[PDB]
Amino acid sequence: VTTEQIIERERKLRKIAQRGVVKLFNAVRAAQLKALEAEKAARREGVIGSKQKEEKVTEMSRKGFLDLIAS
Amino acid sequence: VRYAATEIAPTKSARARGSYLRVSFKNTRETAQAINGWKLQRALTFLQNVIDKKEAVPMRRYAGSTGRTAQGKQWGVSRARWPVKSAQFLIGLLKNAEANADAKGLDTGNLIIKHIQVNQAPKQRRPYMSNPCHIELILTEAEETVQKSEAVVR
Amino acid sequence: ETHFAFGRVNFNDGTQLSHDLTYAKSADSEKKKKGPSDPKSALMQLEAKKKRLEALPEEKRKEIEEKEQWLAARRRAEGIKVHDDESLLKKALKRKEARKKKSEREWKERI
Amino acid sequence: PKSMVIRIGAGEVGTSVSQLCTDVRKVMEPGTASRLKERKANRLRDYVTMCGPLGVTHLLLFSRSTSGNVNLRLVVAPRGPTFHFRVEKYSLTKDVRRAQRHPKGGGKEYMTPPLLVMNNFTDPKSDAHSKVPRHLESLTTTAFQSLFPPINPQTTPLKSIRRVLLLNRELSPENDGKFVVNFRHYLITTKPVERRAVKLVELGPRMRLRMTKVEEGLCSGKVLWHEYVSKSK
RNA sequence: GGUGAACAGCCUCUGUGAUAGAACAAUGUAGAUAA
Repeated sequence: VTTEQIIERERKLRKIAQRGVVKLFNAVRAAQLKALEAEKAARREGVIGSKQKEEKVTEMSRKGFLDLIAS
Repeated sequence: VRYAATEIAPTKSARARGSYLRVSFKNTRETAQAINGWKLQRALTFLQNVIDKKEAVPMRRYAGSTGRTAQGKQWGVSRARWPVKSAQFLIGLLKNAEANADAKGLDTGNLIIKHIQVNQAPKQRRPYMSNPCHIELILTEAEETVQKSEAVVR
Repeated sequence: ETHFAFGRVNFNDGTQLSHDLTYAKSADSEKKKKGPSDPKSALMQLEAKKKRLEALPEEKRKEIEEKEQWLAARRRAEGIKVHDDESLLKKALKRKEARKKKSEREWKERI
Repeated sequence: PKSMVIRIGAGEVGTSVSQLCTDVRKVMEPGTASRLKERKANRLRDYVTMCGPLGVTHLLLFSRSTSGNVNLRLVVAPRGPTFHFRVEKYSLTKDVRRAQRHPKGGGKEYMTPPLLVMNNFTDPKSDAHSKVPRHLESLTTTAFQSLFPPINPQTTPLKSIRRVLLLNRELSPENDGKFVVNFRHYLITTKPVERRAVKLVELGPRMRLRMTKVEEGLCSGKVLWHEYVSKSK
């Protein structure tokens, strides 16, 4: 009797691991895709060809985009 | 009379200089010869890989027997090392010339390093002597060729 | 509910975020997280900690040792090496001037 | 971020948990020595001396008592904390394959290091002076966080990440005033419905582990936390 | 009030010592001690 309820408790947080995978999959993906739209924003902004400037702001944008979806 | 090869136009060029750099002259000369005549993006990846101990710099003229790795198969030289400070000074000089080219309105994805040159800086007067160096470098766009019209008979 | 902590995430400069993916810490701040490197300087750090441990009452002493052992355990969990065993410190201090004395014999012979 | 899982009970651990040791090995690839021959010789001094030269950062150890009771010893190398576990219930990766209607054999999915998720670890109410305090859940979370390589939002392709490992604390049942974890492993199967759904195929093994203790060093040092025995000050 | 639960933070002045990362804190080895 006790055995076969476990499978629908097993399936129950089977689905929890799905939600965690779903969470990180789009949290990373929205971190890249919004940064690329922020990447072309610098090409239309006027940053003077300086790799340190278009990497720090490029990185700092990625920090915000991952933080916004998670919280 | 003879005419020397004229300079490529300054508005197609980009210059950068580094003077009195506290970095070894023998090492920087060997590092600059590795990337002479490369693409800009090719050089920035190579010099960053030297920083991360991934790809080695061959030693040809000021060559010391230090390491014999398989990474020298891509150069044909059996002596190799990892100049870290020489890569860092040359990276900041190449990034400076990339910013200069963008101020002058040049295509970022098509600069080549046609000129790199390492001289010697004055010695730092302390029995032990340091060997600093001067570095200058010039980037230009790749030479663009256009089509000729068909000649007209008249 | 859940909280869903995940694995380590880094971006380009060593800034690890968190388990909660809420805040962040700097890799430069992670460099003060690491301790001293010189073996002599490690000895005066443990000696000064012991000396400041002595000028203390018994009740506070246990809370010092309880949180310091768990700190060093947490410190070494991330990857920062915690050199806090005294007997290893003078062992490392013994072999360092062993290298100094060996090199002194060779270079005096060279002169 | 490498590791080495070892049957520390030599070869006398038995065939049941010898297969289990290969299961948690073949899960934890590629940062593990798949060709590791755990001989009936050797002891802790032999593995932790070599581990620095081989660049091994964590060690998961498997020991069986005289009572047949199985324990898992997770220790940060080379003098770090050891995380003593107790195996309550278990099932081999083969056993998951029999119950599954369509097992999925290993393809390219077992060469990429997986995704670690944590559930119900730390935070909920606890207490600074609880039975299982907040300053212990933090140590356990950084233990398994450091056990895997970092994921980078910029460079790591999402096509690469194809496995997920579930570890959840059982604070769901009120009779668990103690640290009990459930370890499962899943294969990320992406179906584009762009809308894409992720479905997880189970792989195993299925661990029900309970913290017995935590010690400062390699099977030595002062025990920081015991569930059963509380040492007086 | 002046680190003492801490997925924290560790400021400034001050003249005795130390190249740094990896190598378990190289690995360790032997002999002694009215402990």
